[PDB]
Amino acid sequence: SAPVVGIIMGSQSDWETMRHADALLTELEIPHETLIVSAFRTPDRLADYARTAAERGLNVIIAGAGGAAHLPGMCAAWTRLPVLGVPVESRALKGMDSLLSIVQMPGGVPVGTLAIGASGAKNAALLAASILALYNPALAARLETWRALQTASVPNSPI
Amino acid sequence: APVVGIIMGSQSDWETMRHADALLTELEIPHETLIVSAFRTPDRLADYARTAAERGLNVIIAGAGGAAHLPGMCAAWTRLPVLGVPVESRALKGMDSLLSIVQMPGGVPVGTLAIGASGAKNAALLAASILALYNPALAARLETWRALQTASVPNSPIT
Amino acid sequence: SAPVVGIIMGSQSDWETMRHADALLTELEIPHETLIVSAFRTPDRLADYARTAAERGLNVIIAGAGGAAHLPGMCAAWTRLPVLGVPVESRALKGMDSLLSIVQMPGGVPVGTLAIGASGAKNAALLAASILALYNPALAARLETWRALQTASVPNSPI
Amino acid sequence: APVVGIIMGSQSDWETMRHADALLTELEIPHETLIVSAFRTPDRLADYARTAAERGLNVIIAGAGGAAHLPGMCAAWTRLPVLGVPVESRALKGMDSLLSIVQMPGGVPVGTLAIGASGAKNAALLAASILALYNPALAARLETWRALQTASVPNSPIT
Amino acid sequence: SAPVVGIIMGSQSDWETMRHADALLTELEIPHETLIVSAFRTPDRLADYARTAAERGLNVIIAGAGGAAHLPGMCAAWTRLPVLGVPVESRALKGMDSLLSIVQMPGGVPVGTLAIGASGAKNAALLAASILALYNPALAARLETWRALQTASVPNSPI
Amino acid sequence: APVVGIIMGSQSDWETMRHADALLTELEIPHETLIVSAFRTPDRLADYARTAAERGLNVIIAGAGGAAHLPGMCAAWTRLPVLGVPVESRALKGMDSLLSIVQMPGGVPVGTLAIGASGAKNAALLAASILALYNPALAARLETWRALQTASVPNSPIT
Amino acid sequence: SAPVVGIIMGSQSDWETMRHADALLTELEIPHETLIVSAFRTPDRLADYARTAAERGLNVIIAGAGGAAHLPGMCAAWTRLPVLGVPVESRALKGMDSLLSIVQMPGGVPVGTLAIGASGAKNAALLAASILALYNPALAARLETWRALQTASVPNSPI
Amino acid sequence: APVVGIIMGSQSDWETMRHADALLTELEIPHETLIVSAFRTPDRLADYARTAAERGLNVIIAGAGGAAHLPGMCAAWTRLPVLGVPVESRALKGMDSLLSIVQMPGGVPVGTLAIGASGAKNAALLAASILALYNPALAARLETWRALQTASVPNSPIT
Repeated sequence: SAPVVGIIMGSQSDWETMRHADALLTELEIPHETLIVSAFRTPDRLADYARTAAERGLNVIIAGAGGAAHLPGMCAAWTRLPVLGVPVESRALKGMDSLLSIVQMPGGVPVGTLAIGASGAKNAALLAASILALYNPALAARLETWRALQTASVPNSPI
Repeated sequence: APVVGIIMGSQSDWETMRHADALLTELEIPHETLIVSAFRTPDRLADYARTAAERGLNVIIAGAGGAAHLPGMCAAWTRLPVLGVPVESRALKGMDSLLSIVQMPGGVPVGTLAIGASGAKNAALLAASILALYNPALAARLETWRALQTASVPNSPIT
Repeated sequence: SAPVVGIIMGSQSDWETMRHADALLTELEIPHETLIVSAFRTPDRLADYARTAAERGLNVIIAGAGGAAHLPGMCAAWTRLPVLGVPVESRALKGMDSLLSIVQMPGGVPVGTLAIGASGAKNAALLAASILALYNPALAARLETWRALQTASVPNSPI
Repeated sequence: APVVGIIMGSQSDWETMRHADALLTELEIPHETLIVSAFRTPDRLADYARTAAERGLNVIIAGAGGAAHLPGMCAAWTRLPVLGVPVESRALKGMDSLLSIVQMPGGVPVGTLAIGASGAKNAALLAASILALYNPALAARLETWRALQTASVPNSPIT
Repeated sequence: SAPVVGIIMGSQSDWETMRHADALLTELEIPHETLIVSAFRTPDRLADYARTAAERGLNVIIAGAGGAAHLPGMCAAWTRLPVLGVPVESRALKGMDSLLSIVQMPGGVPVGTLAIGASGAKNAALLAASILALYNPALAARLETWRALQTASVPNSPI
Repeated sequence: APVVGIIMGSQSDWETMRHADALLTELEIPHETLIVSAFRTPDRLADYARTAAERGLNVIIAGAGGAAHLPGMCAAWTRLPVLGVPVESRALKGMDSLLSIVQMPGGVPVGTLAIGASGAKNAALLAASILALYNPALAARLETWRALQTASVPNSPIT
Repeated sequence: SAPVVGIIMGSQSDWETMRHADALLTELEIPHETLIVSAFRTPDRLADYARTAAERGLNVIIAGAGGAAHLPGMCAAWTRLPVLGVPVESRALKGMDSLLSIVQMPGGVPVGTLAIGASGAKNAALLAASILALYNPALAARLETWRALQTASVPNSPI
Repeated sequence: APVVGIIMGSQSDWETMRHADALLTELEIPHETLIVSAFRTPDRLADYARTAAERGLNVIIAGAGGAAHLPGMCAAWTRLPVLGVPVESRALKGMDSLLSIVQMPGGVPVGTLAIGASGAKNAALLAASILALYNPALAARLETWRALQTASVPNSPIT
C-alpha cells in the first residue's frame, strides 16, 4: 500500500521518459509514488523530500532530469537511501550533459546511473526491483518471471 | 560469508577497485574479490554470475576499462543488482569504459558509478546503502559514516 | 548450401541496419544465416551460438548491436573464428557508444569493426566476402566483379 | 564587509579558485572565501545561499569539478547573480565540470567561465565589472586594469 | 526609457533563440535594445557598438551566436561592461562549437556563458536582471516575484 | 613467403605496430613489415596495395595516426581484407585516428581494431584467425594460444 | 574559359553540400569544373585528377567528402596546388568524423579546411576566390564588392 | 618586403607558430611575425588586418588556442586569404581551438590546419603553395621540397 520506491523527475518534460519507470514498477506490483521535484526551481521541496524519504518508508529513489541534471546527486546528498539516476535526453547534447552531470559523482555520495533515455528509466525501475527483491520473496519471484519472460521472448530471427 | 562480490577484468583494475574493497571492509561488510575476464574467461563469468544468488551474494560490483563488458554480461546472468565501475582507460580516459557500461538497453540494468577511484568507492557505498535496507546494524554504521563525512568538511580553504 | 557466414544482431530494431549485410551476402551468393541473439537478454543463446559456430561450419561471424554493444565482443570471446562488428546507430549518442563498446577490445580477443550504421553493415559483409575469397576462387571472381562494377559505376559529374 | 563570496567544493579546488581570490584583492574588492560541498554539506549550502543577499553579498563565485552542482544549487537558493568556475577534472579534463555547470535549464542562471585558472580569474573580473556598475571608484580601477592589460601586450614574440 | 541592456545576435537565424531573452526582459520591464551584429560580417559595427555601449548608458550586454561564435568574446574585448554569452544551437555540432567558442575565454576578458539554446537565452536575461537588481530596488522586487512564481508554479505530479 | 603485410605511415608508428609483428612471429605467420606513407608516398601505396594479392599476401594490417588514410586507401586498391590500427595521436588521443579509419562508407571495408597497442596485437590475431580458416596447422596453434590465454587468467587480484 | 578551380566531391550525396561552392564560384565568374571523384571507389581517377591538375591549368582544388573523408588529403598528396577541404555532414556523427579526417593532416601535406556543411562549401569557394584575387585584379574587385555587399546587407534588427 | 604575416595571440603560442616561421624561411618566403591579441588588443588586430593588403601581404597565418577568435576576426577585416592554426590547449587538447577556428559561418573563410605543430608547418606550406601560383622561382623550390619529402620516406621501420 505505502510506497517503497519514489520516482522523482525535474519537470513534466521528463515524463515522456520517466513514465517507463512508472510502468515497470506497476507491472511488478511495486507500490510507489511519482512526483515532479526540481533541484533548481524547487530546492527546498527536494531537501524536504530527500531528507524525509527514509522516515516515510521509502527504500529506493529513482530520479531523472536533463541538461545540468543535479536532481539525482542532490537527492543522494540528503538521503542515506540508494539513489538511482536517469539521464534524460536533452535537445542539444542528447543527454551527454545529463549523463556526466549524474554519473560523475565524487566519492562519498553515490548515484547508481542508468542509460540515457527510456532504456535508463526502465532499467532504474528494474534495478530498484532487484534491490527490493533481496528482502521480498514474493517480488523476487515476480522479478525472476519477468527476466525469464524477457529471455524466452527474444525472437530467433528478424522479421 | 560474503554478501558482496567485487570482480574486475584484470590485475590492472585493482589499483581502482581496491577502493571498493577498502570501503566495504571499513563498513564491516563481508565480501569476496576476484578477477573475472568477460573476454578471456567468459565461462568463468557465466558460472560466477549464475551462481551468485545461491552462494549468498546480494550485490555485485564489477569494474572494467575500455570496451568494458564485464558489468553488463554479469548482470545478464544474475537477478541480483549489479553495480558498474568504469576503470579509466589510457587513450580515451574512461569515456569508452563509461559508455560501454552505462548504456545498457532496457531489460538488464547496471547501476553505473563515476570513472575511476571515486566510482569504486561509491559502488561500495551504494552497495552498503542497499544492504542497510535490511540490516539495522549496518544502517547505523552507514548513518554514522555519512554524518562524519558531512561534519568533517572544512569551512574555509587553507589559503 | 550450408551457411559459411553467420549474421547475428541484438534485436529486431537492428534489422533496419543489418539487412544491408544480409543483402550483400545474398548478392555475392554467399550461403549464410541471419539471426537475433542478445548478449544481455539471451546470454546462453550467445554462448552456445559462438561456441559451436566453427563446428557448424561457419567461417565468419558478423555481429551488430547498439548502445552498450557487447554482442560482437562476447561472441569473439567464445569463438576462434574472425568476428566482425557493426555499431548500430543509437538514438541519443548516434552510435558513438556502440562504436566504442565494440572497437575498444583489449588485446587478446579481437573484433574487426566497421562504420556506424548501414555502411558498416554493408562493409562487414564485403569484408567477410574478402576473407572467404582467399580460399574460394569462384567467389573471389564474383567479388572482383563487384568491386570493378562499384568503381566503374561512379558518375563523373553530379546531377 | 564582503560583497563577493567565493565558494568551492573542496580544498583541492583552491589551486584553481585562488586566482579569483587574488584578482578581487588586486582590484580591492572585499570578499570571503569558503569551502561548501553541495554533496557533503547540502544544508550548509542552502543556508549560505539563502542568506547571502541579507549578509550584504552582491555576487557569488562558485567553483567545483566533475559532477559540479555547487554553482547551480547555490543559484537555486539566492536571487543574486552566481558565476560558475568549472574546475578541471582528472579523467574528463573539466568537460564534465563544464557541462554540469553551464547547461542550466531556463529559470536559474549560472554565468559560466572557462575551465580552470582562466575561468577563476575571469569570474573575478566579471564580478568586478558587475560591481563597477554602481561603484565609480572600482569602475576606475577596472578601467585602469583593462587599459594596462591592453598596453602590456608585446608586439612580437621572443623568437 | 533608455535601454540598460543590449541584446545582440549574429544573425536573423539566431532570433528564434534570442527572442527568449527579449521576452524575459520585457516581462520584467527592463528597457533594452535588440539588434543584429555580426562579429565577422560587420566587425566595425561590433567595435563601435561595444566601444560605445557604456557611454550610451548600457549596463549589461547579452550576445548570442552559433558555430565559431566570436560575437560575445569580441564584444567583451571592447567594453568594460559585463558581457553574457548565449551559445546558439548549430546544425551539425548542436552548439558544442558555439559553447566552446564562447566559454573558453582566456584570463583577462570574461564572458559569462549560459546554456546552449533557448534556456541559455532566457537565463542570460535573468542573469542580466539579477545584476541590475543589485542597484534597482523596484526591479529587485519584480525579480523576487518572478523567482517566487517559478518555484510555486512547479506541479507536484506529472500529467 | 609473406602472407601478411604490415604497413605503417612512419617510424613513429612502429612503437605501436611492433606488437602486430611480434604476435605474427609468435604464431609462426610469415610476414613483411614496411613503412608506406599515404600522403608522402601515395604512388608507393598504390603500387603496394595493387600488387599485394599477386605477391601472395592474404591480409594487410595498416596502422596510422591523426588523419589516418593509410588503411582506407590501401583497401581501395586491393581486393584483400585490410585491417586498420588507429595509432594514438598526441592531442586527440587517437580519436581522430579511429574515426578516420573506421568510418569508411559502403563499398570499401577496413576491419578496425582498438586505438594503440591492443589494436595492433588484435589486428595480428584477427589476421591469424582469418588465415587459420584454411591452414589446419595454424588453426591448431591459434586454438592453443587462445586456450592458454584463458587458462592464464588469475582467479584473484594481488591485493 | 578554361577552369582555374576544380570542385571534386566523394559522391552525388555530397552535391547538396558542394553545390554551394559551385554557386559561389559562378557568382564571382570564376571558371571551374565540378566533378565526382571517390578516394576509395575510384582511387586511380583521383590519382590521375590530382597529378594532372596543375598541368591542366587548375590553380585551386576544393574537395568535399563525408565520414572517413580522405578525398581532400589524398588529392593534396598528388598535387602541389593548394587544396581546400569541405567536411560533409555525416548521418551519425554529424561531420565530426569528416572534420577530423580532413583537418588533422600531419606536417608535409596540407589541406585548408573549412566548416562542416554548406557554410564550409561556400567558404571554400570564397577562400579559393581570395587566392585567385592575389593575381587577378578584375576578380579582386568583384570579391571586394561581394564582401562589401555582405557587410552592408546585414540587417540592424531582427524581424 | 613581407608577403606573409604570421600572427599569434601570445608568446605561449610561439612554441607552436615557430614551425610556420621556420618553414617560410626554408622556402625563402619573406614574412613578418607578430603577437596580436584579438581580446587584449582588438584595435591592433583591426588595424593589422585592415591594412595587410595595402602593406603588401598576400597571406596571413593566424594561430591561437582555447576560444581562438584571432583567425576569424582577422579574416573579417581583410580580403586576403587567412589560414588558421589551432594551438593545443591544456584541458581540451585543442578541440576548443579547432572548433572556434574552423566553424566559420558562410561569408568569412579561414583555411584551418591541424591542431599543433603539424598545423603550423602546414599553414606555411599552404601559404607557399598559394604564392607559388604566381611565383615561378618559389614554385620550383616548393616542387623540390615536396619531391624531397617523398623521396626521403624510409621503406621499412627500424625494428
